[PDB]
Amino acid sequence: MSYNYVVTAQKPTAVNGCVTGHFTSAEDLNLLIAKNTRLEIYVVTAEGLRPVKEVGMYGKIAVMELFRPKGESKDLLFILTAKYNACILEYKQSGESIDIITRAHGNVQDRIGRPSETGIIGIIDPECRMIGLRLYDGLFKVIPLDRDNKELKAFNIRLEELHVIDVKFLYGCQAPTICFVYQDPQGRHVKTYEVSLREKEFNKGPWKQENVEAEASMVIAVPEPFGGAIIIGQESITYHNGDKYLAIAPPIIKQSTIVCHNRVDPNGSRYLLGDMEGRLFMLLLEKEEQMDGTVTLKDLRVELLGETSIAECLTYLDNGVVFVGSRLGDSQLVKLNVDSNEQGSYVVAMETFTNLGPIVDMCVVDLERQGQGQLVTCSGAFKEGSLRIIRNGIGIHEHASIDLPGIKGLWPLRSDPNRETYDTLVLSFVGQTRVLMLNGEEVEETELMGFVDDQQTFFCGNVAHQQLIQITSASVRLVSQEPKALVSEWKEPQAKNISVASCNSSQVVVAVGRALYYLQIHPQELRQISHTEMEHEVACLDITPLGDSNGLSPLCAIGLWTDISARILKLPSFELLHKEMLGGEIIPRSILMTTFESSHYLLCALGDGALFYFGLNIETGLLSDRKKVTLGTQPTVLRTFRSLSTTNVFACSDRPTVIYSSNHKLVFSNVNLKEVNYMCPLNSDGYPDSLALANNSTLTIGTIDEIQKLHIRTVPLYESPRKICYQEVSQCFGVLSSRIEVQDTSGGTTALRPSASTQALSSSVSSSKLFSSGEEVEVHNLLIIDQHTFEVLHAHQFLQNEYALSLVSCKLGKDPNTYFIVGTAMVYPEEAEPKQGRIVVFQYSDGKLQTVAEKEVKGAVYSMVEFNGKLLASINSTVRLYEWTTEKDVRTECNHYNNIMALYLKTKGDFILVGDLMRSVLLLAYKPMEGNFEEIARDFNPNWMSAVEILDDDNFLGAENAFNLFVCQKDSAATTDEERQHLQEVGLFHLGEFVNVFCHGSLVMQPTQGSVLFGTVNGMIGLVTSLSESWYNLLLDMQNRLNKVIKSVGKIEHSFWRSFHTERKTEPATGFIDGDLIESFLDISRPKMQEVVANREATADDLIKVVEELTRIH
Amino acid sequence: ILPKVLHKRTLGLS
Repeated sequence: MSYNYVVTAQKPTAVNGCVTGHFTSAEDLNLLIAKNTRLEIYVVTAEGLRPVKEVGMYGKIAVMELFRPKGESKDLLFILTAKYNACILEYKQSGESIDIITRAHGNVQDRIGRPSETGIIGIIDPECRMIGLRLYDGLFKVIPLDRDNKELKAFNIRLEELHVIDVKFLYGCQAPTICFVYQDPQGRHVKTYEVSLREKEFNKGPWKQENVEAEASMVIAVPEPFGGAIIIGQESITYHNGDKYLAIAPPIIKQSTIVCHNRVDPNGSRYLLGDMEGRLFMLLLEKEEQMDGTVTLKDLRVELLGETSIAECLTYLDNGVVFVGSRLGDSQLVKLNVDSNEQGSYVVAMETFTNLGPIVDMCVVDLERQGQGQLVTCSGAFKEGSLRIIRNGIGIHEHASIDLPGIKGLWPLRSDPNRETYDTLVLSFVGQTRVLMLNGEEVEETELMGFVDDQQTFFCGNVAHQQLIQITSASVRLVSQEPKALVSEWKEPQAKNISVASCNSSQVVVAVGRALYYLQIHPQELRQISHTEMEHEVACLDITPLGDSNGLSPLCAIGLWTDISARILKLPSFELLHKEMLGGEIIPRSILMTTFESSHYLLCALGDGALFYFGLNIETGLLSDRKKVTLGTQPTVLRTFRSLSTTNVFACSDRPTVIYSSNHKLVFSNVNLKEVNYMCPLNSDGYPDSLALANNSTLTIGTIDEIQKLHIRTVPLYESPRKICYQEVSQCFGVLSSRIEVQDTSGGTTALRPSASTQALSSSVSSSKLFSSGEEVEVHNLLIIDQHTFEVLHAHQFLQNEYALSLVSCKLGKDPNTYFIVGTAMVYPEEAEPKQGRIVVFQYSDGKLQTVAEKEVKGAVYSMVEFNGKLLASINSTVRLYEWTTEKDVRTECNHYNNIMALYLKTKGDFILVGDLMRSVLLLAYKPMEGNFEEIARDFNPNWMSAVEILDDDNFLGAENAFNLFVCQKDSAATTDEERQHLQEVGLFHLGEFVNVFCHGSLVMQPTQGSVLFGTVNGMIGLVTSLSESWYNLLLDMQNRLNKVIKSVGKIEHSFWRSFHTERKTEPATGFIDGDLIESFLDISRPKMQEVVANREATADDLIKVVEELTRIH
Repeated sequence: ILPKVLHKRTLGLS
């Protein structure tokens, strides 16, 4: 009886891999970024990286390698998915539109063999003869490369070496030759094997086995000039080739592990090296030309260049620009310099990329007291940690607000032929026109000489020769500024009132029904250039210099009335060019042409609230992209403004939208406002670069926010955040963080760098006497952070070796205060289970943090939750309730305990509890008879849980080590005493992410039921709703139809992909739906769209609407 | 020890 729905709310921002090469064209350099399920494709250029194509996969990318097989134009791409889907891809730009074609594919799973530790490794011989995979212990799978094998039939070869750490193929080999570091009893060794794909053996290897360092872990294969292997370990780097051994041990490397590498120079004379600490190194190999005897390695050298952001990923791009792919922090572009600038760093950051890092914990808060949802996350680790604030929509902050109901139009107005600090604004009302003024922050209201004030205006712009245009409905008029006179006045030959305007700066194109007159503002007067009559009444018009001129508009756009059509015309003549009918019979409200970058655009808003869009040539005209993209229910009125570099289209309606530029596409964000109807840009002497806006009855003036559909603040903590609780009554946050300190001369801990907890505006330490129980330490602190500034107001440091594990903000018993309570644990040298910790009760009262109470406790406090007046806390396998006395004491009755280790814990506003103990989800309710918790229900079946939530009283969402989701439900059947004790898994779904936190909230609000947000390790935010019978069924339908149509990159079945997959089973998806997949219904060519939806009613335009109601869900 | 292991898992099994 379970019907669920999951849409992505924010795509994964962490980077899992990145590879460089020539895959777009041989004449090009690309950077390829791997997400989880996304491949991002860039062209390296002068100004930086230009994005060409972003594609989705039905799999987590786990191997990503470019190669050129003999007689091949450009690089081909190899991708191995985590569920064992392989495939080779080609980039084909044939059409002015792009394609990732699958040259080959096939699934390389094996019924046998355990997943190797250190994971899937994918490698390719320099001769592109073959692909070597290392998927499982004992088994090395081979795929031959030759022009067929379009299914990638493979074979395995037994590998005697049980425990393989890393592998590459060697360069300069007269047969493929593998080179690996394996572990066995006596440490780790490097060994070679030839691959005889002819007979499928391993044969011997080119050179015998040697021992390596106990922590050897990276193998580098260096190309032909030198050819050999480099082995990076801890405290040692070594070159190996035949009987040539070179070894260095520079202490500079002895701290942090080396974690990634890239080669800079094809010769392979310089490699980049990435630490876990962000240190970047250059590895240099020095060459030796031997009076006629090739080149050899004389030595190796390392050199610290500076620091990045912990890197998964390091790609030397060109010209000393490295891309640093990061996962625990923001990714970034970086320039390596020859001279070490200030600080003595050779690394200078050019560019930074937002990663929500691991989202470790989060909470939703209506932060700026608007009935909306904002999200704040603990993100990153180490000297990369931060908070992130995530808000929905574009916003605007307000300067002045003046009331003036039933306005029907506005245009800006500078009062000088020089200075673009416009100082006047003029409102059109029903049949009036009142004029204003600006002394800066003020708005006084008298008119100018020659401005009709009993006529509704349809224009209030600027022209030529110290002159101010006013195309009122009465008559297109002219008023100069210095001459302050009516220098001209046009009227309609028949005394017919005017209808639709159109006015740039140096041109005019009115209309009086189906009629059209083209006038001119050349030296100080009006000039009737033209006149045509249209087939039907004119709804709307538009004219603006689209490039090759600066006032003289070459073409025009026009909305009609009966045939509901838009058209292009040549303006000195009005000669009908190309015209396009749209469906239906509601009128075009607005039409607009705009100059962006490399697609000249024109769009049309209708009046029911629909919009249609078409690019075109300012030179000629070609009917472009068609996808009806609704917005408000009110007729949208388009407009142009000025902003940052690129300037945009602002949709005016009940659903204020802004249309930006995506890939080279166009952005759709909500503007977080009540409703706008008319909106004009600005730059005044009271409100410079800004905007003007009129609602029902208000006028407003402010500055547009960022750009994206989600807007993201960052708060560098320079250390690790672990937990977060909002405190409304204190208007602040509580955050547990930790930092790494290290040995000093004193033996005591020092500090690697300043961080939140060391740089706080006020601080304090733990002075509890509760206990008498070269190296790295953790210091855990509790931070108090201001909800408005986000300054670290105060930071309490816990005791030596106290790790805080849980945090809560609540009231207790009858005490009216709200406290922050923190569950800790005492973490000694080598004692696995810890047997001590504390529950500390803190007070953040007027100004400072107060230590109220303490209670010692015998074990780690893994989780805690305020139940129904008491503090329910899980201490190391035991679950106890606590009482908050009136003396402010926390007490329990040691005889009322529990045999549960709740790594994860939630509560229903009743007497219920979702726990996890021995890999199992648990239901428990409070029995006051026994003062206990009673085990109402369980979910047998293993589940290495990572997170847990209550959906309602009988349904329970859960997430697990294998990237699957599942819902548990209690049985509604007899045997209430057996069948009742087994709750059951009514829904399954392979998410592809690792969930750290669920929480009840939304980022939408000022169709479906409920909403729970979750945060990933990859920084992905998601959302889950409940549905009905009809939808889950309609949608389930939709999906199956949708797979049939939709192309799928490496030929992968969405059905395989989404099916719940562990080690103990693989069942198909139940009770779930990915809105992700549903939403791509709107991203379809109507042809395909009429295939799906071949039958409740049964229409595309019935359905195109259904999906949009869900897009509004986040 | 369970905590550090846990905090690891949360960051990416590191």
